[PDB]
Amino acid sequence: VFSGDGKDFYRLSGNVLSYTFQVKINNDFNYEFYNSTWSYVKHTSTEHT
Amino acid sequence: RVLFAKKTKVEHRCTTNKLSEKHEGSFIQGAEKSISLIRSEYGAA
Ligand SMILES: *[C@@H]1O[C@H](CO)[C@@H](O)[C@H](O)[C@H]1NC(C)=O
Repeated sequence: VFSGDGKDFYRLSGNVLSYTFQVKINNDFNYEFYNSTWSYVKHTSTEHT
Repeated sequence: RVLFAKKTKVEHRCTTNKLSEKHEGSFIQGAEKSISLIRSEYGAA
């Protein structure tokens, strides 16, 4: 077998029907980011004289 | 007072009430994704 995307040479056999040198690679990504913030403040003041 | 007799009465009363409530906050969210394919192994970079 001719050198395709590999070593110097390779040897096939009769039972093996084919060898391929077509390099196809895929990929996928799913990234997320978030933030939830809460801030509650309460105050009271009463004076009696 | 009438004439000996003398009478005097003084009354004073005050009240005060105050309330202050404040709440401020922010929440942000952002998501980004990607997908790709490449049709030797060096090209995988
Ligand atoms: C708030 O959200 C920002 C958005 O990028 C993030 O960087 C930060 O770490 C978050 N803070 C938190 C969750 O306390």
